[PDB]
Amino acid sequence: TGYDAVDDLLHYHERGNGIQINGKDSFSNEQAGLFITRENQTWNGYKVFGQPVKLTFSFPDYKFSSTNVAGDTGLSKFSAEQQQQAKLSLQSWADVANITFTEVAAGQKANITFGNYSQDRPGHYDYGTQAYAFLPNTIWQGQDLGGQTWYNVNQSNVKHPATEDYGRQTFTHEIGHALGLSHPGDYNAGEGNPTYNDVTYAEDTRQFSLMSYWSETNTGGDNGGHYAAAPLLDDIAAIQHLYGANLSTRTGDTVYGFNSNTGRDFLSTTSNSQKVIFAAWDAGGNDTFDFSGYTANQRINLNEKSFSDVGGLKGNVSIAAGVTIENAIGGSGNDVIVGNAANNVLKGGAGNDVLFGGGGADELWGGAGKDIFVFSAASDSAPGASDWIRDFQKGIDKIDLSFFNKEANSSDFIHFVDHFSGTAGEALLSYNASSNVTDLSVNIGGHQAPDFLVKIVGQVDVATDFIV
Amino acid sequence: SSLRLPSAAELSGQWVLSGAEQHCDIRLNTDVLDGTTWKLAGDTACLQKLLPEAPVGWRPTPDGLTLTQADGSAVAFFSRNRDRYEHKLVDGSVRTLKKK
Ligand SMILES: [Ca+2]
Ligand SMILES: [Ca+2]
Ligand SMILES: [Ca+2]
Ligand SMILES: [Ca+2]
Ligand SMILES: [Ca+2]
Ligand SMILES: [Ca+2]
Ligand SMILES: [Ca+2]
Ligand SMILES: [Zn+2]
Repeated sequence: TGYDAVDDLLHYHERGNGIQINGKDSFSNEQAGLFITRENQTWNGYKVFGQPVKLTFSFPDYKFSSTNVAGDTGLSKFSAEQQQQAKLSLQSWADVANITFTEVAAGQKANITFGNYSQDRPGHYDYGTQAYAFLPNTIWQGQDLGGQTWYNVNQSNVKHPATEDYGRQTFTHEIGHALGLSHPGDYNAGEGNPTYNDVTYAEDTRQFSLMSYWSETNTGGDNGGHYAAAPLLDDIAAIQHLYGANLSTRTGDTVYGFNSNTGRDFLSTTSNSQKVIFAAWDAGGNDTFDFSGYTANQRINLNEKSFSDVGGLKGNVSIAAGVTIENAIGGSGNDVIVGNAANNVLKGGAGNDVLFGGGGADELWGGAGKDIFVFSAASDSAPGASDWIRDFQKGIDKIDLSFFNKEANSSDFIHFVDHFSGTAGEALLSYNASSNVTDLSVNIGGHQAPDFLVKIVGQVDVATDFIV
Repeated sequence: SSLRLPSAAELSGQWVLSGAEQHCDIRLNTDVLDGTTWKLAGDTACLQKLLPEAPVGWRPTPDGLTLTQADGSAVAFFSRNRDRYEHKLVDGSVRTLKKK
């Protein structure tokens, strides 16, 4: 049934609550956020949480023969490309939390700094490490090391972050540390043989946080060989805990994916081949997840803290806690689109989609193909504030009422009558030729008046257009 | 602190996928499948026996190795455990990938 599809998607990646995954405890979005910040070190002081902060950053002119505190040499200033990408990563952190970054000239004292290194000791090239950084307030041998980030420029992705997403992710990750974040588990590159087995909680993968070292596939995600460029779901929780949630971000009507008006490279795509991977942070307005240009079958869930399978990837798109996205547009593949308690506009596009508006007054469009419109609660669409199916195709599309039957523990519960008696499960279909609207009334709770109403633009054949 | 991402080049070569006593010889090539994936050569028959599907591509990751379908979607990811890469099936069966 169309309902089963919806049900699967609503129970995709459940977490916390004593769940055990991969032999590890499952942490919730909130627990994971606090754990990633276990060091309690912030730019506002030890254990000073939730205050905004304004930091400076620079790209110092390191001389090749110098040696940094870590004993690395063969240094250099960030190239133009590296500086460009580093500024994009900085911004993505500023988008989610109350952090204000301002660049100071190379030579001015800055909180966060970037530099390349290429040798572990004079004349010896280091082709093994990737990068490292020091958390704020890191006192070592009488001096503060906090905010320094170092990258091994011998690695092509570090040298070319703009064309190699792993390099871009490395910048965001190291900046996470410089801001106060730790790996979600106690492991460190090169320190022995750390593996996913050393994690504290199951959600310690790249699917949930870019501070993690482990493949998103460990929890079932699949990013097709790409790496998120901006803070993921658990990252957002961690950083918002430290410096507060940025309630000024994208407070207008924002579109993510295709036809985006975000002005963020990671929240936008212009082709089916450009896949997106992001965790949405939006502070207001009427927003839309536009995934129309993708030809793959997609699953879009508009509930906060949930995962969607977008553009052919798995668990690549999510919505941060406290965020309300209102509309979603599927692509040409067969999609499953689930709304939330807000009034949503869901469009399936081509292909055979399943649409579920949930609560509130939704407007649904199946588009081309044989689509299914799913209902599971009378209050989903109550008379006087009903859902609207804007393009029903008689004999092609279907209305799924099966849930009410399963819930009533009887298949013959829902039954079409020509006149209401006040009996429960009575369904009544009437057509308005003046407006070309079919009105579907159902009396779920056996009331004097029906408690469920769906207004459908078009005609419905009761003999073929229903799933019960 | 981050892990480095190996190159297709350094991981390419002759590998053996060891399953329920079976062994498939596969060649992880540097031929390009797509933007983030390279080509893999091997006996599909053999591969079907040890994996949920015969993969056609692969790619290194900082923590392991991913065997993919023609469109790049993951068939099986093998984590690096010291000297070998291992993957567990839905039923918990282990599959090992070791460079010959
Ligand atoms: Ca907005
Ligand atoms: Ca909104
Ligand atoms: Ca569709
Ligand atoms: Ca809704
Ligand atoms: Ca459709
Ligand atoms: Ca249709
Ligand atoms: Ca509704
Ligand atoms: Zn790190």
